[PDB]
Amino acid sequence: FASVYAWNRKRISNCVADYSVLYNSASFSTFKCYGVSPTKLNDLCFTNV
Amino acid sequence: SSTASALGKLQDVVNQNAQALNTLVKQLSSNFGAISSVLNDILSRLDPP
Repeated sequence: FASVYAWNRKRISNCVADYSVLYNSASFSTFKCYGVSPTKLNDLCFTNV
Repeated sequence: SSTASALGKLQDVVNQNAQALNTLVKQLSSNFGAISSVLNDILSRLDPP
């Protein structure tokens, strides 16, 4: 993992994503979403993640 | 028969009514400070709280 002043950015596009496994995994200390509800992620379609 | 614009009163009454109705229906496209101007989207995006 890169430094905070050199944060690593990656672009994700043209894929089918399953966000449920992110919510299912308990390995994350903080899972905080702001503009959307965490449980509705699989119900939406985006571009340029 | 020849000269036009002799019926200004009725014409401008109709114009006033149409303009008021059009601005009323156009007011539906304002955020008013929320995150979106369409209700179904915000219903489908985030938690009811």
